[PDB]
Amino acid sequence: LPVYQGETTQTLQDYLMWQVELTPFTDTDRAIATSIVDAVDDTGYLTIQIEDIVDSIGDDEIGLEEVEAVLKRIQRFDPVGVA
Amino acid sequence: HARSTGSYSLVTQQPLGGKAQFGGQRFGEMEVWALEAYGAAYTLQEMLTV
Amino acid sequence: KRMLQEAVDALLDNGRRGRAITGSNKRPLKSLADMIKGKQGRFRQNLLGKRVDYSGRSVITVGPYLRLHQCGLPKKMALELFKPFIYGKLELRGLATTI
Repeated sequence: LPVYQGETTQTLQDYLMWQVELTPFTDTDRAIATSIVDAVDDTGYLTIQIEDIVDSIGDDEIGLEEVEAVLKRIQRFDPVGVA
Repeated sequence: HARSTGSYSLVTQQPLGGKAQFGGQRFGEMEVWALEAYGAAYTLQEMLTV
Repeated sequence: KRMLQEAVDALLDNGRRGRAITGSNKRPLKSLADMIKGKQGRFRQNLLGKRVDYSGRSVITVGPYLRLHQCGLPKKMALELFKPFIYGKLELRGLATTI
């Protein structure tokens, strides 16, 4: 058959996910970071609002301050344009 | 040629191979035979999973 | 229906019954059994034919020094294989607050 290399970076989204996972994050923290990373466009701007993310979390313990802290840690991500 | 972590294939999820875009070497069956002659079963588990 | 049965047979095994070729190529096709059998099947490269990650293609030279419980790894080959170890040491030594 053809060569079928099948090797490519996932638009750094996989790189971002690995880097966030590479950084020490708690299981709940890792889940929150993964959710935040999922809410990333190709340009690098978040499609969903912080309130939308908190609603998707569906946890009474989850709050705006904790979500903002997680996003700010996520904001200073590995590559540029992670604002 | 060396590699630590590069790109794998879509098919069977293995790295490319013979220095085609930062590839890797290929392990032999005589080699796994010799490893079994050493009997480092945990080494083979690392070899097959890690 | 005879066409259909033949086509299904070719899909399973082309080498046994019939000869299917591609455009401008007379070589046969790789049926669902072809990628199982032969030197280029799944069972082949299953016997650890899978590619090696931390490895590859070094040249041999004479070690007059460098006693038996030693070997000479050229430095350019180094710093790559143990790069994760370098990162771990850097983070442990406080030299890289970030990856």
